[PDB]
Amino acid sequence: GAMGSMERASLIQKAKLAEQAERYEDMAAFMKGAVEKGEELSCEERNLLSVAYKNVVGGQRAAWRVLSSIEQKSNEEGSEEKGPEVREYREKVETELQGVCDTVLGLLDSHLIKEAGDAESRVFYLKMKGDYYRYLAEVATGDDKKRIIDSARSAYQEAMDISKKEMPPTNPIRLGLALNFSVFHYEIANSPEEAISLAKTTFDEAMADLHTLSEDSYKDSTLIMQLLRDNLTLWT
Amino acid sequence: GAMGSMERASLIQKAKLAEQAERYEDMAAFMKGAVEKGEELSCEERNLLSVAYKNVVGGQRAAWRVLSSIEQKSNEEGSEEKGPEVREYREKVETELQGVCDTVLGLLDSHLIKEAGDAESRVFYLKMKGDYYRYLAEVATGDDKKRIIDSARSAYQEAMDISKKEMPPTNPIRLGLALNFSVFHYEIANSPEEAISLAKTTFDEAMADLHTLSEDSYKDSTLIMQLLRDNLTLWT
Repeated sequence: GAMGSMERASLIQKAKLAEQAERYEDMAAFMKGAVEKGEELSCEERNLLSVAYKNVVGGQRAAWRVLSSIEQKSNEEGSEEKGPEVREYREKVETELQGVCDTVLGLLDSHLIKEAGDAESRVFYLKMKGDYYRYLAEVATGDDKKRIIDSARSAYQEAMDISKKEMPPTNPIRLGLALNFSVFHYEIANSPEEAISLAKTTFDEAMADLHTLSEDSYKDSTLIMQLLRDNLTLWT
Repeated sequence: GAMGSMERASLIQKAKLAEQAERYEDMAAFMKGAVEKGEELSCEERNLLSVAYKNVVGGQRAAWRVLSSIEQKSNEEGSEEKGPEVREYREKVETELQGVCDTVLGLLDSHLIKEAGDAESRVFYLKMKGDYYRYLAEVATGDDKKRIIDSARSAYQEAMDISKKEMPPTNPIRLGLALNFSVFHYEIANSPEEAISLAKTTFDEAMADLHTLSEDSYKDSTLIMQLLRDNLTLWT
């Protein structure tokens, strides 16, 4: 790996610089190098890893949606034949997106998840596993689409089971997991009622636990609760 | 070149798709491939080339400025020694920026400028040559900084000489050239009075020619005139 000669601490320092410079591909490469040093990641380091790849894949997803929309309009009755270029370029972006997802899933499998014993780390990584399988599902169309969907579901479900046993209902990781699993239900699994039920129950159980929190924790939790509420407003 | 097997028309089509998807690195690679087919570029194609590279280098410049600011704060009295990482990463971004500038300058030299005979194409490419030498000057610190600055100045000056002979004072290419040369004077050449004089004269001569224009051309010209006015307001 091109980061193999750089100190772990230097990779983390440069990931933070890359974030400040909005250089998310660099940020992700630095964090991949840091993971590949083989040591577990601190909470701060896990968040750097997630921010970097979420930004990279987010740009790819947005581009893929633009191109997929153009491609779909091209196959509508009365559209002129423009040749293979739209499909080819959509496929190019798709393959790059899949490659990033495979890279993240590879880091999680080798060996972040298996060494993660604390609830906060294990839930974080299993949520990430669900997210990156979800991104693969968004572009899947062939035989394996059902298996990709089931992989996302299984990762999210294991994360949910741990989070419900080991974390309070206001914990921001637990809340973000529930948010993303509800989006999985709505957008991927064709289960809008499950999505709505999960978002509602998560919101209500968090609301009931806010009284236990400091001002700063209250701010953190209510921010994510508002995202649950925003989705409920859109979906109902 | 990786684009050598793709049809010219397909490269242009994909450049337009990449623009819609905000995939500017892809856009630039497609347009580089199109240039390397060896045919002259139409007005639309020249603008695709410029948009692509301006976006790529613009992101690099913004990142370089963030990192350079952090590096300068690190060398201020009482700042802790953080090691070589800030300098290293600033240098990495700088080298990538220089590489993009060298790529654009290489396309202009081989062989866009020498085949450009019409004023609109020749001025466009010489303005680009000035711009990319200007971006190199922004990061230059060694022996060649004076020579880089003079290369930018010479390209802009040749473009100005042609534009004044061959184009009306409201022509948007002429206006954008004057805008950028005035920025060169202010930011690069330590000549704020020259910058102000150029922006003022350009604005006033365009104003006097607006009466000759259609509604659509008037909109195009006045948009750039407002940019000249914005700089004058900042500089005076």
